[PDB]
Amino acid sequence: RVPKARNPTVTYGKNQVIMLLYPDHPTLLSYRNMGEEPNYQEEWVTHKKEIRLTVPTEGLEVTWGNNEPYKYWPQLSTNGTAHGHPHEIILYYYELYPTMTVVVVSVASFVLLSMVGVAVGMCMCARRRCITPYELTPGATVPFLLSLICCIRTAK
Amino acid sequence: YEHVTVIPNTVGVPYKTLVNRPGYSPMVLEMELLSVTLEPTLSLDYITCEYKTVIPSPYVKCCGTAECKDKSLPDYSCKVFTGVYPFMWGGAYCFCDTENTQLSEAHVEKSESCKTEFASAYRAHTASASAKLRVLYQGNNVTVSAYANGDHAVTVKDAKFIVGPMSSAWTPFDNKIVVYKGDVYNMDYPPFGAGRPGQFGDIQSRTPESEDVYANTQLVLQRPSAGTVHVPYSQAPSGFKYWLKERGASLQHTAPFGCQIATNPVRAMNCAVGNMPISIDIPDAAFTRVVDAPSLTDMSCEVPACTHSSDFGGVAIIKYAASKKGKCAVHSMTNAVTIREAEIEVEGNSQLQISFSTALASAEFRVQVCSTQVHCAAECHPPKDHIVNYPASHTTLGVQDISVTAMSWVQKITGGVGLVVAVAALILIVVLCVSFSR
Amino acid sequence: RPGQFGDIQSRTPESEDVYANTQLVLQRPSAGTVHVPYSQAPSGFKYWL
Repeated sequence: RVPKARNPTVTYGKNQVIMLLYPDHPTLLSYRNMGEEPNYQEEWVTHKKEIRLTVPTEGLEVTWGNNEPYKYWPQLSTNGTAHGHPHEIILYYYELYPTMTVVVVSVASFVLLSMVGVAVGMCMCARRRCITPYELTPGATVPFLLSLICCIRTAK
Repeated sequence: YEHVTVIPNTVGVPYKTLVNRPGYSPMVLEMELLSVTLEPTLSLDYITCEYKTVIPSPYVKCCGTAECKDKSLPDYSCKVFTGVYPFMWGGAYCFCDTENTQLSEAHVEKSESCKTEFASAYRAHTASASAKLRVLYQGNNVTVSAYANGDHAVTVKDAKFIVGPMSSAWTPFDNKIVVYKGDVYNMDYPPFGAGRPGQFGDIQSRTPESEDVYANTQLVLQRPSAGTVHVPYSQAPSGFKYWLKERGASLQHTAPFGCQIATNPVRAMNCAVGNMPISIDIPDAAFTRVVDAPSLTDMSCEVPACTHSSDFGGVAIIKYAASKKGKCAVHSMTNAVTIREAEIEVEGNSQLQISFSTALASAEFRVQVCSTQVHCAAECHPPKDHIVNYPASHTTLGVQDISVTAMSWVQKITGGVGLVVAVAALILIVVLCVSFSR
Repeated sequence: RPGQFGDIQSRTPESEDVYANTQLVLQRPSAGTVHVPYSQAPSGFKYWL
C-alpha cells in the first residue's frame, strides 16, 4: 500500500494552471503535452510550493504523486472582440492565433502599401510618357488645362 | 447500402455521419471511439537480472604450492597466492610460517530472484490495432469491440461495421524495448554477448529458463591479508541493481500524443494520432421510404445564444410545420459546427431546439432536419473561463481562411487599394494609347 | 484562501463564530476498514509559522 498525495489547490490563468502543492513527504510531480512534442518534465517537491504550467492547444497532462493524471485544455478566450472597431478585432485574433495573426497582418500590409507605391509609380511612369513632348518642343507653353498634371498653381 | 467515412482518432469525442440514400429518409449515425489499442509483435532477445558471485571455501596448501585449474563457468577466475599464513580461532592452520599457498576461485551465476525480478529485452517490429466503439443507431446506444487492421466486420442490430486500417503507422515503441514489472522503456540495449560491466545487460540469458548465461562483471580476486582465511575480490556491482535506480520515467509518463501504456501483453493506447476510416453496410430493409417518414416545411431558424466554448455553448431554435408525428435526423452541412442532437421528435406546427458547438466567431451554417434544409446564422462571444477538463467537442478552425462578418474591413480596404491600382493602370493605358493615336 | 495565512478566521480569540475554507473533501473508505479518509489543505497558520 502506497499513500496518495493531497488534492492541489488549482486556479486558472490565460493558457496556465497555477497549482499550490501540499507534499507530506518527497513527492514526484510530472507533466507532458498531449501533442506531437511531449516535452516531459518532472521534479521532486519536498515542501509546499506554487507551480505555473503553460497549457498548450493540444492540452497538458499533470500527474502528482500516486494520483491519477489531471488533464487540462485551453479554450478560446480574450478581453478583445470581433464585431467591434477594427483595433478590437485585431486584438481578438491575437487571442490564440498570434502566430497566424502576426504573419497575415504583416504580409497583408506589405502587399497593400506595396500596391499604393506601385500605383503612384505607374502614375509617374504615365506622367513621364505624357509630358515628354511638351518638354521637347521649342514652343514650351504647357496648356493651362494640362498644367494640373504638372501640379502648377493659380486659376490665372 | 454501402457507406464509408473517416473519423478522427480522438478517443471520447462522438462523431456524427449522414447516411444520405436518395428516395429514403436520411438517417444519422453517431459513433465514438471508447479506446484504440496498438499491440506490437515482440521477439525476446534476453533476460537481465541480479547475478550472484559464487565463491567456494578457499583451498590452503600447508607446506607447498597449490596448482591453478581451468574450467568453463560464466565469468570464471582462479588464482594462487603465496606466503599466506592463516590463523583459525585456536591457532595457526598451517604448520610452518612460509611456503604455504592459498588457491582462490570464483564465477558468476543467476540469483534465485531471476524467476521474479528481471528486465526482459525485446525487439518490437510491427503492430496490430483494436478499437472499442460506441455507436448510436436507430435510437439505441450499442457498444462493439473489433480489430482495426481493416478486416473483422462486426455486426450490430443487423448492420455491419468494418473499421480501419488506421491512416498512420506511428507507435511510441522504438525497434528495441525493455520491460520491467509493468513499465516499458525505449533503449538501445547491448546485443547478446556484448554486455559491459556496471551497465544494463552486464549479465544476459536467452530465456528465463536457459543455462546459457553470459556475464562480464570484470571480477578480480585479490590477495588475502593479515593471516585471515577469507577470499577478497573486486567486481562491478550489478548493472541491473543500478538500472532500477537510474531508469528515468516509463513510457506511460513520456510518450507523445497523450498515449498510455500497459503490460501482459504490452500495448500503446488512446494515441491522438491520424484518423480512422470506417465503413457501414446497412441492410436495404433498415431504411424508411421518404413518403412514409415525417417531412418538414415552412421552417426558419433563430439563434438566441452563441458562446464559442468547448462544450455546446450555442443553441438554435427552429420553427417548423410537419406532416406526421415521428423522429427526424438532424445534421450540419458545415464542418465547422457540431450538433449535440442526432434525432429529435417532430410534431404539429411548432418549434424545436438544437444545442450546437463551434470555434466560429460568426456562425453561419445549414442544418438539415429530415431532408429539408434551413440556413442559420449568429454573432458569437468568447468564453470567460480560460481552462477546462475536456477536449474541444467541435472541429478546429480554418485558420487564415474563415474569420467573420465584421471582417468587412478586408473588403473595405482591398476595395479601396484595388481602385487606386485600377485608376493608376487606367491612366498608364490611356497615355500609352495617346502616344500612338494622338 | 485554503493553505495560506487566514484559511481559518474569527473576530476575537473568545468568539464562537468561525469562517474557515480548507477545501475538505471526504473519500471512499478502503474496502473493509471502518474509517473516514479525507483530503484537506494543511493549516495555513502552521505553514506561516
